[PDB]
Amino acid sequence: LQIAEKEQELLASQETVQVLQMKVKRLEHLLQLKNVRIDDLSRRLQQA
Amino acid sequence: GDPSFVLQIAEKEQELLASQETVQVLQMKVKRLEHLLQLKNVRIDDLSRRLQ
Repeated sequence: LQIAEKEQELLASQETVQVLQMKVKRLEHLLQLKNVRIDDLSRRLQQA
Repeated sequence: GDPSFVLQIAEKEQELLASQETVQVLQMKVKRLEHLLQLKNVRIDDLSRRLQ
């Protein structure tokens, strides 16, 4: 059907969404890692 | 009869549209997260230089 085609287009999109959601989650972990590096470097600067 | 089918396909097309826009917004969120990361890398390089 028309509906079989529309449901297959949506499934492909819903999986594209799922991978983008995991990429955002990994980017958010990176940012947390970068905040720790900043706090490390900043503390070691206060040792001046 | 056929009006049920007009509505069924309208529903399926609206579910797909919502997904295709969810994709579009996640793509913009990734772009914003990438800008943040670049900003954090510059702060790290600033702080690091000032440590030398």
